[PDB]
Amino acid sequence: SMSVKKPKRDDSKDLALCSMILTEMETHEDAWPFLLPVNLKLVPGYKKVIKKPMDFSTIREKLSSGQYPNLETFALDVRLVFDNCETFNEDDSDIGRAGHNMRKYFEKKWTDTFK
Repeated sequence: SMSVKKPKRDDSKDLALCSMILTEMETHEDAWPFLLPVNLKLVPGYKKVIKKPMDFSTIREKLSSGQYPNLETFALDVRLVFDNCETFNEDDSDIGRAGHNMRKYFEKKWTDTFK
């Protein structure tokens, strides 16, 4: 409340640390379905069904240009990538599997880096 603050968590390395995590996601061999925006002209259904498209290259641009106010908003966009993937792809497809693998990979790095 007013003039009553919890002790100040050092957040000065968050930008760099999210960038490293994103680099490791970019270079994973199962990143391929997630590197670029889904082509909304060429993939029937995508535009209407997926209310908020997200991908690594878009996250990378937002990060680099100061569009994440804090590390939670960054984690929300990463998770959105995988939530979208699950909405549109069967679990038993190459892309469905890729999404489950990448989410697991991301969550571990997140905990190890910040929790």
